[PDB]
Amino acid sequence: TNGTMMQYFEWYLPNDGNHWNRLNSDASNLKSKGITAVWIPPAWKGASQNDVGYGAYDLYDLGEFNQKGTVRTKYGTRSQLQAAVTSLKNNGIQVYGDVVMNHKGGADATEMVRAVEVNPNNRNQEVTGEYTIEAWTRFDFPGRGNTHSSFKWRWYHFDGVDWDQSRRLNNRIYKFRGHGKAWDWEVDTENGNYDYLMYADIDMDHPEVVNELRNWGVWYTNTLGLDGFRIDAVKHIKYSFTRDWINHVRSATGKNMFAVAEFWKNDLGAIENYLQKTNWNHSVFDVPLHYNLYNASKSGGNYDMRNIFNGTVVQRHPSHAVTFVDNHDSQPEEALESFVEEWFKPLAYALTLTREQGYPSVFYGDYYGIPTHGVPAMRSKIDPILEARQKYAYGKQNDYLDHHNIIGWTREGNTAHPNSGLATIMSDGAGGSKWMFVGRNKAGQVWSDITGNRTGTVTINADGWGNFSVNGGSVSIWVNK
Ligand SMILES: [Ca+2]
Ligand SMILES: [Ca+2]
Ligand SMILES: [Ca+2]
Ligand code: NA
Repeated sequence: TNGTMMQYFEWYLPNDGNHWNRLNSDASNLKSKGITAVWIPPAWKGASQNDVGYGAYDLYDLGEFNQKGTVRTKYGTRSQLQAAVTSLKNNGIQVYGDVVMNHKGGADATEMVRAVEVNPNNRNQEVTGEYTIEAWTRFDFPGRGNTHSSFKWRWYHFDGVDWDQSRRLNNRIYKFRGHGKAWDWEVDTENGNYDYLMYADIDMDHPEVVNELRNWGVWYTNTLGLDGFRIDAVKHIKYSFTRDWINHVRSATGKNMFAVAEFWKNDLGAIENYLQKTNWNHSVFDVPLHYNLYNASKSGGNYDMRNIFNGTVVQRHPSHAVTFVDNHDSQPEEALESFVEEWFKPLAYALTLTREQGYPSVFYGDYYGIPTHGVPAMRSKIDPILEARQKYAYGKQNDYLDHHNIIGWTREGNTAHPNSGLATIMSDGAGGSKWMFVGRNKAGQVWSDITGNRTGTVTINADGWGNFSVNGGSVSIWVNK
């Protein structure tokens, strides 16, 4: 109950190889602040040392082998990583490892492959005849050899690429020809078929590939003692593959591994379809909510706060929603930039952390800041909200999303959690107040604002109602502290 996840990384982190050590030493602090699970960045070797990890080169090289001109990953060595995981385990924190199975970048060499070009806006349409290209599809892992795995990758393990080394044409997507070669299905349908994204696209129609990824999933889980996964680019991955990959790993390890997938599309309909096709066996990030939060912080007070949860995953399917404010996709200077403004960020974290539905995530970028882009650390403003969730956000929830600026909700608390109960009130515009029911058993209690934004107190009347206040463009969370 009331667990809280933290994405322990941001895109522009320094390439000093000291991140695992940072996580190691931060473990006890994170636990005290209310963090119960840590999602670590890609732990394997990327196309280069400074690769964030999504340009996944070798999933079996966790900063252990000399490959790509380096032994360590951007974050550190395998031993530093494992020492970090131990520190988290010792402090009772669950560990979720990132998972990148849609593609492989940084191939060791090229191969001559027969293929056709397809329409980038409709991959279902071939725009050229057949011809030979030079594709980066060969992986031999020279620095690792067969350690951990003898599986080698070749062009037939992929469906296509976006670069012909012999001609170097731009804005092209190549679909390989051959027995049983075709874009996978089912996948998101934007662009006709969104199977292809970047680098060499892994062919989930190939049995050797499916067998290899499942085996790696188990090895990965057992090697690091992972408790769950954060799955990358699932809208570009054959839906049934992801569903069954998760099932396989859970069954092979005997661990009911938690899993949250990133289906990045601001479309509830698309996300709900993904959930049905994967048989609801895992969660997804609430991307629609992220956009609602983002758009609200950009509307200068004119966003209708009554609709903040409209069209979101947490509203329609609370048990399968992982709620976040921002991540590495939406942070400054990214293709999908849509960063929730600072003034609104605290309201956003209050909206995800103090409500009873959804599994909230704290973004390292918001918590410790993003110095390369002028984003200050907001942990001083997040910690209070985290304490509210940890100690007060329990019991029955009463909603008051009844005003275009001032909205709020209360938690009545439960005996399982001593003194629990709260009244969150916020305004994306002018400040004000709102009467809310917190429970008749709270009659006479003198509540105060855990965020400290409001300095007075609010006494619950005989009938369990308190007249709570909030300042403009702010959030207050009253508790009986
Ligand atoms: Ca295929
Ligand atoms: Ca794909
Ligand atoms: Ca408003
Ligand atoms: Na594919």
